[PDB]
Amino acid sequence: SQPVVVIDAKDHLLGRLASTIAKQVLNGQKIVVVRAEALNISGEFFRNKLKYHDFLRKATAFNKTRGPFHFRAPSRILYKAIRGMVSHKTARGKAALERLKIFEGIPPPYDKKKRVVVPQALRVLRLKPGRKYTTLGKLSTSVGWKYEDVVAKLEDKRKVRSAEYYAKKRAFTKKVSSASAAASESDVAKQLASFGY
Amino acid sequence: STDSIVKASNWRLVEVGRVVLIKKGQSAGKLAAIVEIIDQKKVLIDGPKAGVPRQAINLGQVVLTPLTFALPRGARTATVSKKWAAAAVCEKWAASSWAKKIAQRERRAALTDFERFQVMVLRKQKRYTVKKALA
Amino acid sequence: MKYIQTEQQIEVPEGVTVSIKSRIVKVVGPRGTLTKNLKHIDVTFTKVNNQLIKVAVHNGGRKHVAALRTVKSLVDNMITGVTKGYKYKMRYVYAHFPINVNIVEKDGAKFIEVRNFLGDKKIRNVPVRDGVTIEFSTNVKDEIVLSGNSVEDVSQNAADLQQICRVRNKDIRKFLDGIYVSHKGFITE
Amino acid sequence: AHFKEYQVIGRRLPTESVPEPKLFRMRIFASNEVIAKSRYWYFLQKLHKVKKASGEIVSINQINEAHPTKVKNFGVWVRYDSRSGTHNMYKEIRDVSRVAAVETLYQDMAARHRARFRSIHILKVAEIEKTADVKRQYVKQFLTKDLKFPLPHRVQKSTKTFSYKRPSTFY
RNA sequence: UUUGCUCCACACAAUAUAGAUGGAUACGAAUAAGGCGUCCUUGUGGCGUCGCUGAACCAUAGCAGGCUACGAAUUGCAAUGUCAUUUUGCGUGGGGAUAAAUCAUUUGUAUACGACUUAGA
RNA sequence: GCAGUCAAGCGUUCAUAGCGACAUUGCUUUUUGAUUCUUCGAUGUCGGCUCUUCCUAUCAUACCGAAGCAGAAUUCGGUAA
RNA sequence: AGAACUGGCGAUGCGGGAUGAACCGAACGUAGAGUUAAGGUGCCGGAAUACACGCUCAUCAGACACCACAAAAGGUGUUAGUUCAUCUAGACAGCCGGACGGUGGCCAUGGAAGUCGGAAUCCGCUAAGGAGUGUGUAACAACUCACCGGCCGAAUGAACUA
RNA sequence: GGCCAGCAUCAGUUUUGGUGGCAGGAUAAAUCCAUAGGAAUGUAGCUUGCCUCGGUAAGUAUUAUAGCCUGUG
Repeated sequence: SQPVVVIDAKDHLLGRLASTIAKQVLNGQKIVVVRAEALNISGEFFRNKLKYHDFLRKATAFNKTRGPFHFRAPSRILYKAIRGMVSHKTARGKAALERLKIFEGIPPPYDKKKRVVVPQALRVLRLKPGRKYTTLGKLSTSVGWKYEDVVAKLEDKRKVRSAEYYAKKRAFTKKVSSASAAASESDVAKQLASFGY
Repeated sequence: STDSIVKASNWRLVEVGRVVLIKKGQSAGKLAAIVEIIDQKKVLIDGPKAGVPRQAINLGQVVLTPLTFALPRGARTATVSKKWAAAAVCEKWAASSWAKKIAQRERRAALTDFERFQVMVLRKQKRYTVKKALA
Repeated sequence: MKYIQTEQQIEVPEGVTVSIKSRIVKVVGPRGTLTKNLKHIDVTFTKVNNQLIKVAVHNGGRKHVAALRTVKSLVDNMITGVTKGYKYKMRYVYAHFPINVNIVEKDGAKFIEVRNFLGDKKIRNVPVRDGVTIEFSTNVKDEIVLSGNSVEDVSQNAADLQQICRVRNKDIRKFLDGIYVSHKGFITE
Repeated sequence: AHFKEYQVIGRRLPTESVPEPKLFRMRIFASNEVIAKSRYWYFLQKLHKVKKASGEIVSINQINEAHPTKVKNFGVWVRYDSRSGTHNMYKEIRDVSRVAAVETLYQDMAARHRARFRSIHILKVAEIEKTADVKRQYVKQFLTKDLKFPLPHRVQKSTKTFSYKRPSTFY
């Protein structure tokens, strides 16, 4: 219900996140995918790298600047898998694809704003333990993405700075959890435990 | 040799007499006891007091609670109603916060409108009496 | 089919601990500190004794028992590499050209280097791994020794010395040379 | 499939010469009383000289269970037509009733041998009375003394499509 | 010749809606494993509790919410009940800034023409 | 066209280091034979010069394996356009 | 290329088979509602990221009959099953001990006790060990081992089917 | 004095809920109660190596300081 939904994408399946985003962004929910380099995808590495070197081959053989534009970033791979699932040739598809932004890592527009997680698309809920997954960052670097070191440095420099925010918040939280847990014994709270809250 | 730190997980094992809870179906949300297993996926449940009959149900409908009480294999409804009351399971269950939270969650959707507004009045006093004291 | 449980157990000798959590197994024993990650096989360890430790897989479907037995024997070998170690004794064979193997202290590793192998003039380079202790034999002048803690290093280094001494486009059943592992003994026996 | 184990009695029509032909009995597994009779007249037609218009279905009776709250070690015998050559088989079920064992007979028979319901004859469904004669490993691994096992990876069912926190799967 | 032109103001009027009417409420990582709290011989620690739905958490008392410290009936049995927000013009008062490019002409490191490249108070 | 399946016998008594019959089975459109579906109010017809891209059933180059493989050249195949 | 019977297409739109003259459903005045047919319900795309039992992980998987192709033959890759079966009087294994003396039983002889080889075959000790299964010395040696025995107390070898 | 909306009582075609009455069935089967019989995936007591009071074991015994099934009412 929040108008800009920040879907975290650590260990989501690619197709199962693409479908539940392409249905949600067709109805107006401005969805921004964040950390789309940690996306996972079914099957092993040497099957999906083959299914991408079976896709780089397809190009217009009278002028190569016309046919399938093989975007090789792990943002734009999910973007291709969403462009397949909406009808981007129409105008409803264009005004629905404008409602979606896809990032690798976390840019500081979306630093301190809440990440939500799609439950029906998670790897830990949708694979069998024992099958082989594939990290999309591990795939795109093999197929020609030059931007792993920049995103890894720019992301863990964010994580080490975020941990001290969490250390401040965990100190602030037990102030309230010490004030109220020494003040919940009163009749103001016993008049509410008869009301459920 | 000095002590070894070996730990993986502390499961709630489906065993004989495991107090299990129906989560889906017509009689969902009332306690039951696993009498004996049948296959990998379906067990035989029998809960006398809570109202459920003696059935053979999937493990998909059921939810294993951590509290267990003893019984022999293949127990009938009479013997499990004896062991149930003698082990006092329906009293031991409500002491867990899971039952406390499930009763609170039952109560909140059972509130009427004036009982919601008195909550709205009473939630203007707790923080008003607490949040001045932290300075 | 689906199983319910099969189990193996690891039997620790005197002096060694096993500190395991989240499928990283560990040994701090009388000689070494072997940390070995196991982060892709969904095994479950549980301590029954200070002398032996249960390691059991549940149902799985018989593609898991082949994992449970090898993950038992992996920790068995990882323990016995610290209790008694491994010691591979390799030996030169040469028909006419006397082989020269020595070490060098390069700016990378301690690069063990072999030359004069069937009269070749390219001086070959082999790196050493970390725990692999390399030494010579001063009773027979044709024998070298690898030792250490982890089997996937102390045998892999003998593999790296026995891979590159490969005869190219001549008969292997006529020109039989190279260095060969003979005695896979232990470091205390 | 909600099966219902039926008991059917059939007889030839009474001839003026012999007005007492023998009543034949079958106890079959069928979904209702119509395919009950139509699977009766297909089984009896393989054995004796009678068609549907030459005999009368004397009696239909459902056979409710003798104890429907008891785990029984069923040993079912069966024959089935493959895509090349018909075969005899003997499976092992461990369900609670004869009505609910033949369903999971048909399900895993159609799963492991791809035989549909039109190719299978259920021969004999016998509750094995003890633990000695049963020799199927997928039951001898279930009947063990004081068996415990855990369910290691319990996934969560979901109701909404935006979980605000990372899921826990621990059971 | 502050006729010009832009920056702040609310002053008016007008303009486009991919569709705001309580709150996008921030650790990270593993899921056959974790979070939070206590204690210590600060650990892959001894101990306790917890998840089994965010159905949560915060705010919501007053002319869509006023004076002081009563006020809103008779928008008549429903008739959006407008308050959104990126733009722009015109007028008022308050500061600020004092240029470039193109053609023509020339050059040959360029050239079909356009273009590129230089030179000229 | 031979890519696969059974391979008498031969290569000095030495069945698949290889080859060669009896003969079974299924590819290929690149031949020709077949029918006559598309223009008989015309799709310009062979061959060469020129020029680009593609296929693999590899002639050479790369890396291997196995060869009654001393070397050397051969010969037998595998990945590979 | 030529007949037989029915239905169709020609003359015929509509919902389904991605589009397709013949297939599937159905035949049509204009309108509103409900219900379905055939077909489907991740998303494009109206509709269960519904339930239940199984099997597969393919370095060219597989997904709606007509249909837009797939064989003969092979793979302990997995799964279920059939029928003999050695064998708790310790099977096969896995580590370990013996393989003995009667007797070099006879021919090829330049040199062959079992062994470049050939016509060929009885007994003691027993717990068991073949004039003998190969390596070998020009020959005698020395191993191997089906045959038993020490340990094991677990069973399992074998062909075949879908 | 019309048109356009709202609500109520009707009528037709529906579509979606909660509850009751009656019958049929092995006059449902079950569970429940009573008796007999039996067995092990053996519940107490009893020989049995210290430990922790039968715990270790596997014999003994078939309802005892748990219970199970079969046959009947």
